[PDB]
Parts: sequence; structure tokens; C-alpha cells
Amino acid sequence: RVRTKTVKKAARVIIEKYYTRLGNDFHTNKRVCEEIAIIPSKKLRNKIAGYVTHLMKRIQRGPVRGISIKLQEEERERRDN
Amino acid sequence: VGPRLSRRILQQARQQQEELEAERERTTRLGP
Amino acid sequence: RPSELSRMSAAQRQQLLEEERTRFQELLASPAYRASPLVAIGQTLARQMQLE
Amino acid sequence: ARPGLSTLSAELNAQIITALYDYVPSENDLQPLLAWLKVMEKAHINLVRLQWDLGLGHLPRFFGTAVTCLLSPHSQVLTAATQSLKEILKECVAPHMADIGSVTSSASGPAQSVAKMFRAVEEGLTYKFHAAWSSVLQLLCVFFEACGRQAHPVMRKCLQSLCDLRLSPHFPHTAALDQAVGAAVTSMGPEVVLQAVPLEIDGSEETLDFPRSWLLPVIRDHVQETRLGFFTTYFLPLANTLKSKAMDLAQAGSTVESKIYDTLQWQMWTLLPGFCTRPTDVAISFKGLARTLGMAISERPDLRVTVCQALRTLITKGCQAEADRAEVSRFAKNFLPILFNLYGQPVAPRRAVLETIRTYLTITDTQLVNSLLEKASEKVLDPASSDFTRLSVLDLVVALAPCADEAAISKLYSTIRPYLESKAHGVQKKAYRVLEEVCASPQGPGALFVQSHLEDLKKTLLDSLRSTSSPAKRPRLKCLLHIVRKLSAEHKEFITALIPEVILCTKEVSVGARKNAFALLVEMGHAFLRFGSNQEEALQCYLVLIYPGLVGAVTMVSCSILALTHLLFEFKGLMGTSTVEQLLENVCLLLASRTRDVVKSALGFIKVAVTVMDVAHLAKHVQLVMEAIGKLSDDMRRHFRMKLRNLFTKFIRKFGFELVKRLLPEEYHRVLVNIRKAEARAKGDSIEEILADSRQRSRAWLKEDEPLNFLDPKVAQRVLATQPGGFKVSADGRLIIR
RNA sequence: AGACUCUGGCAUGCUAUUCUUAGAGGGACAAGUGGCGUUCAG
Repeated sequence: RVRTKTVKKAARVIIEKYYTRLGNDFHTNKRVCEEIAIIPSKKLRNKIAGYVTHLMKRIQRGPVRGISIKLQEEERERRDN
Repeated sequence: VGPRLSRRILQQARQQQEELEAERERTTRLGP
Repeated sequence: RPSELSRMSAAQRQQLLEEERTRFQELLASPAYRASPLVAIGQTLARQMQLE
Repeated sequence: ARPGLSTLSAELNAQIITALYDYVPSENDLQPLLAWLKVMEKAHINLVRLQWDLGLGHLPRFFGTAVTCLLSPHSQVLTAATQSLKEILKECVAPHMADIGSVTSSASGPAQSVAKMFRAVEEGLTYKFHAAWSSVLQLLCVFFEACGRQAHPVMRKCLQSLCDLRLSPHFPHTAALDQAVGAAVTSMGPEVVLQAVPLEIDGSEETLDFPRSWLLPVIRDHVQETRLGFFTTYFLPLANTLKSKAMDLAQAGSTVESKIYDTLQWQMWTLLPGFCTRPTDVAISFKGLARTLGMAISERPDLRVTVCQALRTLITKGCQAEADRAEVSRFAKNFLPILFNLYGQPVAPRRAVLETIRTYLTITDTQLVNSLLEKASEKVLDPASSDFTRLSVLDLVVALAPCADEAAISKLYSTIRPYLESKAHGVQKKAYRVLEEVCASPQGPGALFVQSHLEDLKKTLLDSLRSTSSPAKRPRLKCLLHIVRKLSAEHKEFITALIPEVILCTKEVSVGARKNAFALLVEMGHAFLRFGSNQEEALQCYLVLIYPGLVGAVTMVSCSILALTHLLFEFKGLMGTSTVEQLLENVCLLLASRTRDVVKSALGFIKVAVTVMDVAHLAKHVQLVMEAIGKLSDDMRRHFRMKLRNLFTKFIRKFGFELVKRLLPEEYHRVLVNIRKAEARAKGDSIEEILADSRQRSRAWLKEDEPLNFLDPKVAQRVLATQPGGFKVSADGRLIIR
């Protein structure tokens, strides 16, 4: 099966704003999807959680400096607010 | 600076480098 | 008994398997089904779904 | 043409090359330049074929001219130069590095030529190109792959320059430079690479923006021929320091830096699958990682799968030698209780652990496999075990089944045999998986058990067929496969008793069981092909087994049509065209039915029969089958529209359109003309790169800070080849996605 | 050769409930593994 564009956009914005709170496997990512989005559709929730898990698995194999500066910017935005 | 200006700058710098690195008949005979 | 096997139960699947095994056993041993098999199959299907 | 010595000599070729150096038309005429360096490339290839050291000695001037024409703005000259230098490196440089050997800074012979041409490509890595940097990076990559093991002491400065190039604020050649550094790490070896460019993540760092953090992904993705001893002597204490600092800042309240260090430590044991690819000292350096792997697999779950993957990587390509396999086996005797406690623990990544356990038990000694089989058997027979624990020990029995001898396999079969009649679906499924696993091996103790207990297995499988659960059908048919590929001729009654199970499994709930049933139908056909002298009569005797399934139950009718569809797709030309025609008449009679499954399988069989037999035999029966198609129904035509559409498309393509128009009514006339119209219509790893919303190359960008010096070796960091630079929120703050 | 909508296989979980019921909640998301791969889509 293919991934819907709105699933891609939701996964992008979720992994962009809340990368710190997401975990490794599917269950804790689904939990973060539960208390970060109300997400009335179950299949959309499952596809979003699976694609966010795949996205963070792809990201965690990359360089560390981008993750570090992203966490620094997220901490700065959280402290400013 | 900009694309065209930097292109002209690098071309002139390469020209000056070649000119400062600089300071017959074609060998038609294979064997002497 | 639904036509699709994905809805029916496993005990019914085993009973149907026993029925089809037995049916293969008598109809493989019938003497008329030894010389012209496809002719017999065609005639049997022809009567069965001209009944339909 | 590569002439011989009688036509062209080495000295004559060298004289021709040195005389042909003196033209260089202007700089960028682009009509004779490509063929110009092409003919020096061919002449250098011929010179290396005739006298390789003379060709290597003549190479550096040609490489300097290649750099000079790579400075040309025309990209065609760039592509031609890149292809020529890559061909020279692959054909004239790579096979001759074994004879030359290592190169030092004071080389004399052809090693000095290699050093000079590397100085030429280092000068080609300078700032003056600004548009050929991808080509120079590819040339550096193929040079690294060619001569990493033989040009080791000299290319540290090039690695430092590459790190400086990747330290640019805007680098469009990041992927190419990553590939080049990966090839350098692969062939050079990351040990002396890290000696050249050091990792600045050693323990405590005052900053968080690591300027060499891509080295760990590069080493992870591009290590295949590095010794494990360097990994043990370098990455073991640094791991402990980084992890200890990670907990120290975790309980200090600073979660961002703790998560950064957690990312660092979780990424730096991903180097272990790379280091276990082909280690040159795994016979001696694997002792120092046994307890480390045990502690990382016992109380460190976050690495476990990767560690298991690392182990799996070794089992892929680290057991070539016999001493290596002996050390792996002895440490398997060390590890197996730990792995069995890890898999058997309650909850867990059981799939990867089970795959690693199977792949790791296929390469160990037989006797402790037998001992663990005894332990698992007494664990299964113990009534004080839970259902999940029983399933885990049954999975361990499945893993240990093909690795045991004939006696252990026989006693395991004797233990499993009363369990086939159990009412639990999981127990019977594991029992059938055990029966499939003990018969899966075509040679060894499993085959000996197969021929030793063939009649007992046949009687047991015939007795347990009545009480088989639906998932248990999926492995069991494969087990039947494992008892048919080496079956004797006097077993026709067992096979024809198995046929209804296969036909009913062709429409089983699981699609894996359906594929297994189709493969089993193929295996019955192949087995009957070996049981008779006449293959067509044997195929007919196979066919008379499954034809009476067209008579009885509706789901049996659909199963038999699908079985005949797979048989016709697998036994196309060997069963008879007239049989295909009469089966086509029969399946059109079944097309005239009411049940949608039967008519759907009939449409599939009609499509397959159209595909299989020739148009000459088809033309005799076009009218009958297409009349059966035409007067079908109103709702049945509407539901499966695409199958009739594809059938009409095939009939139009394989025949004349006029007869096809004539043999259908007006609604089908409109369908046919629409189908005719349709036929007429036919005639990289960074965060921001992944999260993307998904002449010209000669532009340059200066940056103006410190004043710019063109002769500064680090000015290439200041030049850029590219341009610099929706949901709703609820009351709780949670987004709404729809 | 439907990248349309919906849904089913197992529930010894909840409700008047392990065997018959009928509402809701879990469970499947290609999830994982090895290869072919532009080293990412498939």
C-alpha cells in the first residue's frame, strides 16, 4: 500500500514539533499520537503512527548534529513560551 | 555578491593566476 | 453454509473436507468415469445446471 | 584495436603520446577535445597493456591535462574526462596495486607516479573548479575504492580537505562527498581515518554541534573489511563514558543533552554490524566482546535487535574459516542459555530474536542441540508452564528441530504425535510446524527420519487430517511438500487422499495457505509426471482426481475451478488443447451459474485459457464462450465489469473486431466501442532532506567577516554552488487530523 | 491492470455472556527478517 499525502504532512509536522516525546517502537508512537492528536479515525491513526515510526527510524540513522540543533531549538521554544 | 559578478571575478582571478604562473615548433618527429 | 470459506467455521471445513474426500473416493472408482472423463464431467454439469 | 608488438611498440606509443601532448586546441573547442583525451586514454591503455610501468610514468602529465580540461565550462568535457579517468583507474591502476604495494612520501618507481597523480587530483579538489566538484568527488571515490589498502599513508590531507568541504554552510555535493568518504572508510579502514580526522565526541564536550558527526553514519554504512580489534580497543570505553554521561545528565534534569548523548550512544553500536562483516581478527578479538555482547543482550534491550542483527551479519559472512566457526560454536555454547531466557521471558521483539536464534542454531554442534531439545521437551511436558511459556518453548523446539540428529528428531516426533489431536489451535500449529521443520532438510538426519518413518508419518497425517485447525493447514501442506519431493511410486492412495485437502486449501482463509496449496498442486503434478512413462496420460490421471469437485458443493466447485486455473497456468502445453476446449465449455457452463465466486473463478479460468492456447483452437470456440458471456445477467455484468472488459480487450486484440462486434448485444456493443477507443488511446540522510514537501549549473556564489584570500587552502568553504538561504488546535492543545 | 468507500477471520476482555445472542472496545499498521533496487519508491 501507498501513503496518502495528508498522512505524510501529519507525520512531517508531528516529527518536526514533537520529536523528543516519540519513542522507538509502534506502541509508544501510537500513544504519543493518542495524547498529541485526538485523531478520530483509527486507520489514519495507525498509518500515521507507523509512518512516524519509520521516519524516526530513518532519522536516527543519520547525523547527530541535526538532532542536537533541533532539540536545542525545541528547548528554546519551550522555554520562551 | 551574485552569480554573474562572482563568475566574472573568478574568471579574472583565474586569468591573473595563469598570467603570473606564465612568468616553438610542434614535434612532428616521433624518433630522433 | 456461506460460499466464501473465510466466513465459515473450521469444524464445518473439516466436515466438508471429509465429504469431499468420500465423494472423490466413490466417483474415482466408478466404471463409467474411466473411458471418457471430460465427456462425463461435461454431461454431469450440463444436467446439473440445466436443472438450475 | 589494441595492436600487438609487431604493429605498435611501447616506446613508439610513448613517443606518440608525448608528441600528441603538444596541441591542446584552445581550452574549450569541445569538438576535438573529447576525442583528444579519448585517444590518449586508449593509447595509455595500450601502453599499460604493453609496458605498465611506462604507462604509469606517462600517466601524471595526462592527468594534469585531464584536470585542465576538467576546468573547462563545458560539461561534456567533464563527463568524458570523468569516464576516461574512471576507466583508467579500473583497468590500468586497480589490478596493478598488488604488484606496486604500499606508497610512502619518498617513493621512486610507479608508486611515485601514483603519488603524483594523487597530488594532481588533490589539486583538482581546489576552489578553482566550483562546478566539477561532483565529478572530482566521484573520481576520488573510485580512487579510494581502488587504492585504499595501498595508498594509506598519503591521503590523510585529502580526508581533512573533504571534511573542510563538508563543513561548508551550503554544500550541494553532500551525498557525493559522503559516498567518497564511505569508500575511503571501506578500503582505507576507519582506524587510520580516525587517526587523521579525530572524532570530537570523546567523553565530555563543551558544545553540542559536532562538526564530524557524519563519520559515525559513514562508518556504519561503509565498513566491510575492518578488524574487530580496533572496535574493541576504541569504541568500548568511549561507549561506557558516553552512556555514563547520558545517565548523569539524565538525572541532572537536562533532558535535551541527555537525549543527544542517548542518540550518540545508540548510533555508535550500529557500527558493530559493519565491523562484523569481514573481520581480519575475529578468531582472536571475539573473546573480548563475548561478555560485552552478553551484557548488551541481557539488560540492554534498546541495542538487542541491532546486536542480534550484528550477530546475524556475522552468520552471513563471518563463518568462512573453520577456526572462526569453532570459536562461534564455543561461544554459542556460552550464549544459548542467555538467548533462551531472552526469548522465553514474558512481556518484546520476538520475530527478530527468533530469526537470530534459528540462524544461529543452524551453525552449532549437534550434541548440545540434542541436550536443549531434551530440556525443551521436559519443559513442554511439565504441566506447570503457562500458555505463553509453552508457546515460547514450542518455538524453541521448532528452532532446534532441524539441527538435531536422527534419534532426537525421532523422539521429538514421538512426543509431538499425540499433540496433533489437541483442541488448542496454537499447540497443533506448533506441532505441524515441527513436522514441517524436521522434514524440511533434504539431506542429513531429517531425510533419514523421513525415509525411516515414512509410513508412520503418512498414517499420522491421514489420522490427524480430520482434526486440523484452520491456521494449522498453512504449515502442514508445506510438510506434505517435504514428504512428496522424495516420495516413492507406491503412494498414490495417500496422494489422492491428500488432494481434497489441497483443493479446499486453494481457497483457505490465509493467502499463505492458498499459495502453499497452489505449490502443492504443482508438486502433485510433477510427482505424477515421474510416475508414468506417458506424461499426457499421467496428467490426465491427475486431472480425473479433481474433476469430480466440479459436481458437488458450491465452494468445492469454486475451489476446483481455481485449482484447474492454476493447473492450466502451470501445465499449459502438456495436457492437450482439446481438453482445454472442453474445459472451456465446462467453465462457461459454470459461468452461467448464480454464485459470484464460481462465476469469478470461471472468468479467471476463461482469461487463463485465452492466454494459454492458440488462436486457431480458440476461433473454433469463440462463439460458444462469448455467447455464454453475453447472456450472463444485469447485476453480474455490472459488478465484475473489469474482468469482462479485459476479456473483450483480449478477444479484440487476438481476433477481428467485426466478429466480436457481431456476437454481442447493444450494451456490449457500447462496451466494445469504448474498449476500442481505449485501445486507440494507447497507440540525503539529513533531517530536512527527508522531511520535504514532495549554464544553470555554472553559477557561483561568494560570501562577504574575514577578508577572502583565493590562495588560502580553506577558501573553498566560503564558496557555494547553489543559492544560499495546517491543522486545527483543540482546547487541550491537541491537533485534529482528518 | 480498482493505489474508491465500508468490512470480516481471533476475542475465555465490558454490558443483559466460556457454548446460542447484539452493542461497544482491542487486534493489522507491510509489522519484522533476507535479497533485487537510482540505495529511496517499489
